[PDB]
Amino acid sequence: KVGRKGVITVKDGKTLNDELEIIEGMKFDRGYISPYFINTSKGQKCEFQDAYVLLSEKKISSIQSIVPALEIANAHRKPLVIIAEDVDGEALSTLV
Amino acid sequence: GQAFRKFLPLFDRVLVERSAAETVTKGGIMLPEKSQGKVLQATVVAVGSGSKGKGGEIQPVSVKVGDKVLLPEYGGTKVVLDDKDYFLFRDGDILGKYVD
Amino acid sequence: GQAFRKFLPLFDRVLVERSAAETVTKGGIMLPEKSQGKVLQATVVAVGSGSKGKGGEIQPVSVKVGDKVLLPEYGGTKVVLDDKDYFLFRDGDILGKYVD
Amino acid sequence: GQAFRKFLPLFDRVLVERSAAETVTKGGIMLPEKSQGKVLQATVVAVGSGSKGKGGEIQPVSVKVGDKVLLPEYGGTKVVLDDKDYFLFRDGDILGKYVD
Amino acid sequence: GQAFRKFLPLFDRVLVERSAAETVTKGGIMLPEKSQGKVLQATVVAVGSGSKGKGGEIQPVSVKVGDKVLLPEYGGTKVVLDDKDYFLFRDGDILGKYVD
Amino acid sequence: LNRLKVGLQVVAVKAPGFGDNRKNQLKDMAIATGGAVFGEEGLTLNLEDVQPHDLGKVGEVIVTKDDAMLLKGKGDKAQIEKRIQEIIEQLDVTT
Repeated sequence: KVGRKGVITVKDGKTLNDELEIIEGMKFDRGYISPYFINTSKGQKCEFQDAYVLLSEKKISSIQSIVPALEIANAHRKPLVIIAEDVDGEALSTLV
Repeated sequence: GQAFRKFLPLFDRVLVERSAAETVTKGGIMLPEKSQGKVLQATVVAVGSGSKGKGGEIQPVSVKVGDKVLLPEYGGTKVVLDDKDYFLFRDGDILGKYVD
Repeated sequence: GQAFRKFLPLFDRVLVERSAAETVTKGGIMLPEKSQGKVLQATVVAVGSGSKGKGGEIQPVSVKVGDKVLLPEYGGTKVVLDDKDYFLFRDGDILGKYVD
Repeated sequence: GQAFRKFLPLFDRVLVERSAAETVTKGGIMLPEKSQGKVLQATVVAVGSGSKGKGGEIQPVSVKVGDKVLLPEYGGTKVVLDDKDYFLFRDGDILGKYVD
Repeated sequence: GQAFRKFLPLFDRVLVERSAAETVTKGGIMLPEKSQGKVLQATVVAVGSGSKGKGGEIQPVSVKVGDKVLLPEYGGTKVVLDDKDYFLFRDGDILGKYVD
Repeated sequence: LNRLKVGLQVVAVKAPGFGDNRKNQLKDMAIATGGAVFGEEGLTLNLEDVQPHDLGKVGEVIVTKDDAMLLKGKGDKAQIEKRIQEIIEQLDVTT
C-alpha cells in the first residue's frame, strides 16, 4: 500500500487482534477551534465540499484582515477553511 | 438662539445628534455592535446664541439647526435627553459641515 | 445683583439649588439612595452682578433668579445655607437653561 | 471657502491629500512598503473660510485648492473619504507650498 | 517673500543653510567627523513673507536672503532639498546676524 | 432590598459547573425550560433588551441552603429530543 520505502509505525492496540490501518493524505493533529462550526450531527464532524483554502503563517486578528476573504467566499458561494497560526478574539467571535 | 426639545445651548455651544452607526457592510455581512466604536456623522439639532470669545459684540454661531456635520473623535460631554443621546460641542470643535 | 436668603453672589457667580433626586422609577420600583449619584437639574436661586472678564464695563449675567438649569458633572463649591445645600458656579459653567 | 467632494473645511482648516509614496529607487530597486513611513508631499484639495484667530474680520486662507505643499511630520487628524485618506491641518502647520 | 530653489518659506519662517563644519584645526591636525556635533554658522537662503503674530498688518521679516547668521543649538526642522540639508526657523529663534 | 420592601418574588443562585461544563448545563437548561442563554460569544444576546419570551417557565421551584430545584420545565419536546440525541452521539464518539 505505501511502497517499499513508505513510513510504517507501531502503536499499541486496544483489541484482541492486530489491525492494519492505512493513512492517506495529510494528518496534522489539530482540532476544530470552535464547536459552533460543527455541521454534521452524527459524530460532530465538519464536512464540506469544494472548499477554499486560506493558509496564513501568522495569527489572524483584524476584521480588516478577515473581511475580504469572507466576502470573496460568499460572492463565490463556496465553503472556506482557514488554516492560520492562531485566531484572535475578534476574528473568532465574528466567524462563529 | 434656537431651542430644541425645551433645551437651548448657551453662547457658542452646539447641540448635535449622531446618526445611527452602520450595521451591515455594502454586502450582506452585518457587523458586531462592539466594532463600530464611535461615528463622526451627526446632525445639528440646537444652536447657541454666539461666541463669548469675540471682543465687543458677540458674533452669531456659524451653523444652523438641521445642518449635517462631521465630528472630531476626542470631544463631547455626555448628556441624556428623553433617553436619546446628545453631545455638546463648541462651534470651533466641529470638523466639518455637510451641504446638499 | 439679586440677593437670596441674605446672601448675594459676587460678579458673575451664580447660586443654584439642585432639585431632589428621583427616588422611584416610572413603575413602582423605588431606587436606593446610593445609586443616583449626582443630579444635574437645578433651579437658579441667586445671581451675581456681572462678569469681570469682559473688557471695559461689566456685562450683566445672562440668567435670572428662578430659571431652571442643567448643570455640569464636574464643577461646584460646597456651601451650607440653613442646612440646605447650594452650589456656586460661574455663568460660563452652566450647561443649559430651561424655559416654559 | 471651496468645498471638495461634498466636504468643506471650516474656518482656517485645510484639507489635503498626500501623494503616493515612492516605491522604486532611482535605479531598478523597489523598496518595501514598510520602510517609507510617512511622506510629507501633499496636494491641497479643500480650503477653509478664514482664520478665527485674527482680531476683527477674519482673514482669508493663504493657500488655494490645487496647491502642492510640504507637510510637517507630527500633525494631522485621520479622516476617511470614499476609502481614500485625507488629513486636516491648520493654515499655520503647513511647512511649505510648491509653485510651478 | 523671496523663493529659493522653487521653495518659499511661509509667513515669518526662515530657511537657512549651515556652513560646512571645520575639519582641520588651526595647525595641521584634522578632526574626526564625529566630534564637531552641530555648527551654528549658517547663511540665509530664503525668507518668509512676514510675522502672523503682529496685530493688524503683518510686518516684514527682519532678515534678507544671503545674510550670514548664528543659529541656536536646540531648534530646527529637518528638510531635504536635492540631497542638501536645510533647516527651517522662525525669525525669533535666530541668535544673531553677521554683517560685512 | 426590593424583596424586603415589596415582597417581590425573586431569587438568585450560582451557576453550576466550571468551565465549558457550566456552559453545557446553561444551554441544556435553556432547552429544558424553553429559555435563552444571554451573553453567549456567538450570537451575543444582550441583557438590556430581554424579552418576555426569552425567559424559561417552570411549574415549581424549591431552593434550600445546599441545592435548588426546578421541577416542571416547559421546553419543547422536539428540541429536548434533539438535545438528547446529540448528547448520546457525542457519548458514542469519544470515551
